[PDB]
Amino acid sequence: NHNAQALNTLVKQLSSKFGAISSVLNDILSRLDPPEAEVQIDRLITGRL
Amino acid sequence: NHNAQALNTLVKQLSSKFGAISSVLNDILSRLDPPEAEVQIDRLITGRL
Amino acid sequence: SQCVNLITRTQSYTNSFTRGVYYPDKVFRSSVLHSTHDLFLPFFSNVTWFHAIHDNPALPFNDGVYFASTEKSNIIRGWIFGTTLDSKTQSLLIVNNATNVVIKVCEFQFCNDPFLDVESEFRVYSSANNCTFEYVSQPFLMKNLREFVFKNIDGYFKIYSKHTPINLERDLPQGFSALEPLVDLPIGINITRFQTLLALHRWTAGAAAYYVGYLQPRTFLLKYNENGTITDAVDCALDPLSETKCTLK
Amino acid sequence: SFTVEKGIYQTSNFRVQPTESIVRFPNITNLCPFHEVFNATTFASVYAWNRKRISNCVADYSVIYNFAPFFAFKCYGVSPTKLNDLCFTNVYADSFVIRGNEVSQIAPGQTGNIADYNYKLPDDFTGCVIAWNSNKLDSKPSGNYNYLYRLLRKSKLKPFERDISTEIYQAGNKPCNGVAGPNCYSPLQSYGFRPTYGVGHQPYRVVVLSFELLHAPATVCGPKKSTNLVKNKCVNFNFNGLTGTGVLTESNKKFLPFQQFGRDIADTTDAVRDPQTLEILDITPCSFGGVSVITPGTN
Amino acid sequence: RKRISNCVADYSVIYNFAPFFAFKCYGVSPTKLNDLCFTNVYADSFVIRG
Ligand SMILES: *[C@@H]1O[C@H](CO)[C@@H](O)[C@H](O)[C@H]1NC(C)=O
Ligand SMILES: *[C@@H]1O[C@H](CO)[C@@H](O)[C@H](O)[C@H]1NC(C)=O
Ligand SMILES: *[C@@H]1O[C@H](CO)[C@@H](O)[C@H](O)[C@H]1NC(C)=O
Ligand SMILES: *[C@@H]1O[C@H](CO)[C@@H](O)[C@H](O)[C@H]1NC(C)=O
Ligand SMILES: *[C@@H]1O[C@H](CO)[C@@H](O)[C@H](O)[C@H]1NC(C)=O
Ligand SMILES: *[C@@H]1O[C@H](CO)[C@@H](O)[C@H](O)[C@H]1NC(C)=O
Ligand SMILES: *[C@@H]1O[C@H](CO)[C@@H](O)[C@H](O)[C@H]1NC(C)=O
Repeated sequence: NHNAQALNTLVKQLSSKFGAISSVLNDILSRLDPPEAEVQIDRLITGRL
Repeated sequence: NHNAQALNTLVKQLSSKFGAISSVLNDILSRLDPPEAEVQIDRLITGRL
Repeated sequence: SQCVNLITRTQSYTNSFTRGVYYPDKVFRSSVLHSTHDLFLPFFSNVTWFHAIHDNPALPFNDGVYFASTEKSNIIRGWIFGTTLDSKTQSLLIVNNATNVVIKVCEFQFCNDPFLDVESEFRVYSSANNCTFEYVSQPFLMKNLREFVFKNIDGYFKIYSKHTPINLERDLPQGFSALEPLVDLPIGINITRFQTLLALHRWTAGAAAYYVGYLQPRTFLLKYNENGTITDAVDCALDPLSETKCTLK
Repeated sequence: SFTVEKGIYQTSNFRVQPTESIVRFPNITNLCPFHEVFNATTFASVYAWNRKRISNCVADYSVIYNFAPFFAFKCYGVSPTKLNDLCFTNVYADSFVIRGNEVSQIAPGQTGNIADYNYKLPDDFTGCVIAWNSNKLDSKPSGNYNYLYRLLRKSKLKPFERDISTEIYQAGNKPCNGVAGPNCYSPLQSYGFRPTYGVGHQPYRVVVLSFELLHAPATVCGPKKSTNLVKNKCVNFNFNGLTGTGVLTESNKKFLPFQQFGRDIADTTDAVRDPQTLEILDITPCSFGGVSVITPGTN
Repeated sequence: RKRISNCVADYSVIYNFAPFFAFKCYGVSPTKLNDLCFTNVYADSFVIRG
């Protein structure tokens, strides 16, 4: 059960925003300036790390 | 070997940019506004920590 | 005078082994293993052997070009790069002789088979009218094999060159020989095809042979010895063993 | 705490402080011709933009404010106030004339007619952009027609790419055959400039300055005096804008003629080439160490 | 307040109607407006001081 719960929590953690405008990379890429979308991707990368 | 590899990895980690414009503090200090260079030093400090 | 057609060409294929390695930057390193991602010539691939004897020498340029010449009579000199080889677009006119090299970017009206009278260029282009880019420097070409690498990135044309003595061999040798940069220019034009120039005295029968290859974006692992030179390289996209070696560094 | 028990404690580290400062710059005596780039009383069209190369001169950017009546700089990789200290390899100056509302299109990662058909900037651009109004010089009561821009191109332009070919653009399957009939158009249109238009439709002169980082021997930078060279001492050094502190010693490394710097495992400069005398030097950090204090109890 | 719906939006022509300098957008970028597809558009207009 410990392993199952840990894996489930790790999967569930992917839906967080971490202070960005969205939790989906495609929306950020399609809605923002390429030189500006980097500061949004950085937060997601740091949170997932 | 474990200790040797850990120390080597710790030394090698100093060449990362962590999203900044450079991995050298002197270049950032000599190329940027003093009130603006702080946001670049912060990323390096956080990564090394 | 006017354009004339007098050159014929034949083709063959051969292997490249491990050739076409150049220094990626002007930084000194020693006793290290470095990883680079750039346009390189893949190991163990087709390279085309062209034999010109006296024709559509407008070969594609693609990302980059690797040129190899093993002759001695100095029959080879200069190159042309462009997109349509007409007067409606600008093109390169690299020309070499025993004293100087002249690089010109204009809207030349190239002939089907350009060459040199030998020392006039009326056989190359009819005329050039409106242009800006001109450059003059020391000539590039100085039992020996000459290797050249031409590429362009972000409007910058970069050339690498190397000379190496070779013994009596009918194919490319085995080993490693790094290339050093010589020229970087702000070209800022569109390049799709390229050609080759020859100097013919008067005419007289002529023969030449060269090797042509194409570059691709690849990741390489280079080994710098204690002495500043590159002595070994590993291509990380050749076979699973090389991928494992690159992963393990 | 005000009381210490018996034991040994690690307190701090000792280091050796520098003695003086060293500056080494190459022989440059000419002045960069920034004057001729501005006040040229003739600016090319956006679709055919001029490009001037600046090298082997001393650059004084502070005088640039005296040539054009612009408001402020717009730099990306550097700061306007720090331009007098850095030393580059080559400088490139581009100049053209555009409309008022298109000035925002001259920036990395931009999209628009001018961005993809006339002038494109790389996503890693390092330079400055200076734009200023020129309504008193490029406007006529009847309407100026000497400035043109390209409308339709088959593909998007690459960074720092120029297009001059004038043809008949085809929009259908039938060939144009060099006539401007249906589904065949001209590729260039002229701006309509009048002095009675709004601020967003008035002509604007734009100059872009592009710099090159230190990869080759430097040629362009400001008037900084060069001092003598000292060795075997803990000193501050400044080699072509590369600043640091340490001890400089003679080097036994065999640099290739096209190499100028030496790096180590941790990506730090450890070998340098003097700009004036082509000599190789090694840099070593000054002496340092750790200090421990041994004491019994304070009672 | 005007409601805009059931039409093809070409924002690039907006620069030809008013002599403004530049856009000021918050949730999106001005250059990416030609790719996104919304549900409703609302336009408000008034006059204020500088
Ligand atoms: C090279 O190309 C030829 C024809 O394009 C092909 O038959 C051959 O398999 C390729 N590879 C080698 C090693 O010859
Ligand atoms: C080589 O070409 C240059 C370029 O025109 C010319 O000035 C020079 O005289 C040529 N060399 C000889 C030996 O003619
Ligand atoms: C160059 O191109 C321009 C524009 O197409 C044309 O007017 C001119 O005649 C051409 N030749 C020269 C020498 O300027
Ligand atoms: C460059 O020339 C080729 C050759 O026709 C063309 O297909 C391409 O669209 C041009 N532009 C770019 C950016 O490649
Ligand atoms: C290193 O270079 C020096 C330069 O003369 C040479 O004497 C020496 O043999 C070289 N050593 C190796 C291992 O290449
Ligand atoms: C240079 O620009 C200044 C602007 O104040 C102008 O007065 C001067 O005439 C210009 N010099 C020329 C056009 O030679
Ligand atoms: C630069 O000038 C100094 C002083 O005149 C001279 O000693 C030095 O040789 C010069 N540098 C070069 C590379 O000629």
